[PDB]
Amino acid sequence: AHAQSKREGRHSGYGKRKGTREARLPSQVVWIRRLRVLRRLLAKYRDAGKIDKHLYHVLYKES
Amino acid sequence: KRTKKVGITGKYGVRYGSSLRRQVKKLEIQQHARYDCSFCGKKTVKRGAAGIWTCSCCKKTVAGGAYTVSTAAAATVRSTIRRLREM
Amino acid sequence: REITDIKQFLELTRRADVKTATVKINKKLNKAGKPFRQTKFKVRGSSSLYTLVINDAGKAKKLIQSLPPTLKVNRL
Amino acid sequence: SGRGAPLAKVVFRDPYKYRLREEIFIANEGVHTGQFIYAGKKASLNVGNVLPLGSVPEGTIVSNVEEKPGDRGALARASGNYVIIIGHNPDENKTRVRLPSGAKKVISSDARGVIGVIAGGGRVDKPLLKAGRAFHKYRLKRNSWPKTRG
Amino acid sequence: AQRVTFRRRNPYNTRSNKIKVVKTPGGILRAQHVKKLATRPKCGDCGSALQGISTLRPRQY
Amino acid sequence: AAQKSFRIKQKMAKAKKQNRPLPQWIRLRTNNTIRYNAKRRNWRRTKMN
RNA sequence: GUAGCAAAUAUUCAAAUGAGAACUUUGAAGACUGAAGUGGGGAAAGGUUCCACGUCAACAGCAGUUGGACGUGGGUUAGUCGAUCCUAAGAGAUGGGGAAGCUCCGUUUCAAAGGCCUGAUUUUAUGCAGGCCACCAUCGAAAGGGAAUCCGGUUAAGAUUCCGGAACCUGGAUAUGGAUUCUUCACGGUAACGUAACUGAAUGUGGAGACGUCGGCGCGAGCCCUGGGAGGAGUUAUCUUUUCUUCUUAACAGCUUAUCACCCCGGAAUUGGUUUAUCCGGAGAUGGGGUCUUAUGGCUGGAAGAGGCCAGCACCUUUGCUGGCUCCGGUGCGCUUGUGACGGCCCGUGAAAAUCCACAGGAAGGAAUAGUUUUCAUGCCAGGUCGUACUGAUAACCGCAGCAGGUCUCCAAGGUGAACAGCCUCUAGUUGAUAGAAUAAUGUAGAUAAGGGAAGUCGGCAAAAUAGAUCCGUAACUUCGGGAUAAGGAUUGGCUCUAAGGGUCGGGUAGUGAGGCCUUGGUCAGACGCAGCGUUGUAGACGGCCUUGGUGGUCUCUUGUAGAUGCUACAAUUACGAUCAACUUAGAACUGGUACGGACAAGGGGAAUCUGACUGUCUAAUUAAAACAUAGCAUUGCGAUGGUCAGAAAGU
Repeated sequence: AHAQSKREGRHSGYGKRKGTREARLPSQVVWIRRLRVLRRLLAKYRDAGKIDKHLYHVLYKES
Repeated sequence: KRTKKVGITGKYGVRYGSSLRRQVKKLEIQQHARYDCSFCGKKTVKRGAAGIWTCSCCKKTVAGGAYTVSTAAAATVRSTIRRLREM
Repeated sequence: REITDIKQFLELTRRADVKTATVKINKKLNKAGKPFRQTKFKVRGSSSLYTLVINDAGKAKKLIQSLPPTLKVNRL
Repeated sequence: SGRGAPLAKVVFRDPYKYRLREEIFIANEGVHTGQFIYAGKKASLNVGNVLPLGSVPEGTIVSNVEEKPGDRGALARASGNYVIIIGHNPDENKTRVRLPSGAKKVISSDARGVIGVIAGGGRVDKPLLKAGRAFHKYRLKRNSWPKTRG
Repeated sequence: AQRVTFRRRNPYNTRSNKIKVVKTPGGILRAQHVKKLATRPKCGDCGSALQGISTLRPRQY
Repeated sequence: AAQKSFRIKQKMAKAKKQNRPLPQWIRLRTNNTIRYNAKRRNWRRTKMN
């Protein structure tokens, strides 16, 4: 009943949060999620032939 | 850039005094830099076990200074030996 | 244990260091195709146990009859 | 461990039986892996080579020198240290040498020595740092550490 | 919910006393002594491993 | 210690055999000064080795 | 008959037993430990305390029918677990040398310091030589190195040992199958390398044994949460497709399975590949194709007959018999844990030996009308000796004791929460610590206090206050790293929503010749079963296999259907759909006796001086400091026939 209540986004306010951001969800693991997402998109886009080698590389290093 | 002047010796916080932190830094940079594998040409020679400088990928270990691959005394001796070898 | 082959089984029966075999019948279901027999002829002798898995009652019949009279056979 | 100068394990042969008698040296600076070390009177004057002080010209920077001939190394054995062969005399074959301490000695001409400086030099010029560095330095040489004042 | 136990009187989590936990045919969770891993036979010249050669801890060959 | 030496097991075994009270037919005999077993030892009271 | 027998929250009702019950056994409540435990094993230590029966004089600071007590018995099963073996810091014979001597030094030394194999030759089995090889005892680890075992069941008490089933290893014997052999010691692949084998002495060489620590990352197993289904149990005045629980798969064998590394083709700058972490490439990248390690997984065998969860039937005892289900998922910064590739660190670079293998090498032997090979497949035999019970501690060990002390480790559930914190529960375990009554003083351990707020006092001692998280803000001084959570503020619940942040699949459309359902067209086995003594009369539902078209939009309609879950030809070219899935932070509304880190948990802060720079260390049991240490600095001795120091002596 609490696990369903926490899915719908209750019990998540400022007074139910005794850990820091970097403890609850480490900024590193957030960055790793995001980069692996952007890396695999640029991989799919270059192999599908949406972009070529030269745009891939500059947007790889900018990502 | 994060630290003004402290650089690598930021890991020693405020302890040990400015002048000792600068004196250790000058050599902490040298021992952790990469040098030119004079066999390979490639700029990667792994310092490992002070006095030993291995090549990253041609497996060739040279014997060097504690903090630099070739010291000023070892440059002088190699030059002077080359000089007085010719007789 | 090893699972062999067929063949080799007609020579395992006559290896002369084997005394005992076993018939195990496991009514097994293939994607609800229908419940078939699944017979297993196990040859105990000497340093290993040899399993022959047969999936039809026809060949089960045929080389149950082919199993030698110079052998003990424990059915279940 | 307890010594701040690399050791060059250098494989030689056995002239009399079929072996490879492996010998443990103190690597001179510029010595590298697979390179050929030459030990004897007729050996060339290159870094790493082991020739008697008599078979060498004046002004050479030698190391791992013998006090007596047949000693097998005694002098200038530590990090970044070397002997300078000052003088000579074939008449009563005894050569003058200047030791890392700045003392002038007179050794036999048959006493050997390795050419160049011993590697690992400048090891002392970095501050050791925060006690624990000293602790770990000593822990593999001897039990002469944290000295109480009498 | 179910916890496990050593089987060789050595109660010390050293090498040669490493426990993999296993569920058995008896529906029982039990610990078994996993042996030491085998480092690969390596080239007598370079540092790299020797390809086409079984690991098998010495005396296994 | 569960991993006893046999030299300790042999002595535990003799200490077990010795641990009994006086047989109550020796009190019947002639002149018999002996009353009870004086050298009786329990695992609680006094240890050995 | 006093002090006292008051810390570990806590006991209560009934029956039974018995002379006797607060204490024993059972039932029933109520509780606690709360998986860093009062759980389940072990180490050292103990030594029979283990378990059964009989029993209560002594002991269990009350009691006693109970017991770790008392009396008599029973009990510890190994080729695979250890010891045994190897070496480590070391301890130590020997040769020798010292010493009046007890003995001391040294362990490779100023030593003549025995072992190894092939046939020989068959003198009831003894002499050869192929010849080789030698700085050389022994002891030293029940946590280091290490040949090999797993599952189920079993006892009053043992079991990785007993039983049943399956393996495996080492030591030795041997005979078949295989493989090799027309000059005989295998072939294949360009190659990395492969295959069931596929000669190989001396000697040499190399590998494994064989190793730090930490931080993130990938993978695996176990657990945790979770879905559908097949069972049982609980709740049911009302509600609940739901609360709980079973649905498991060992060693071992197979076929397969990968990061890494490597190989062939190829020749890159318009510099590309690429990690969370920036490394890599003309000593050859990307890309295309391959090779291997088998850790690890999958499937199979083990192995369902086992174990589990059931139902029906009886059975005097004591046992049963019969049948059924044991299936298919999903998920992740989860927890433990093994691990792979990396990376930070060092004036620290993180054992050795036994043991085993491989190669280099070419000694020696060996053929075809009979012989090679035991690194493979099968077959045969043997595996000794000792330990093995039990506690491992608020009652089995040490502390005079059944002592609030001390004593080394392993496994580890749910919820809240950052969390192995505190608080609550499940499994499992206890409910033991002399009790009854009454609630004076004084105590001990908890608390609260109007107003004032250190006036108390040697001194703010003791307590109070502060506290989590999010946003705002943050001074002097500084060795520019800090100070810093400075200071000083503001917000936090419930509920209903809104927003953002992903994985996989599709590529997005019409025109033939060739392949899901429905016969059709041809077509290949026939499994099984009825009734009598393998036999003969004998049911027979059908298992496989191919190639013809037609059925989503819809004229056809009071209205349709089966499969888009349908491999061929010329193609028109975007920012988009279907689908499954966690929790993170924002944002808004609504609402309450302005409450919300609601319990638990949890900084007081500031301005100065003295002093020691810092972290670290000691007066075990009155002193933790400004004392010791420390890095830094300085001085002094010494180049070995030496310096400082040891020894009675010495070939120390």
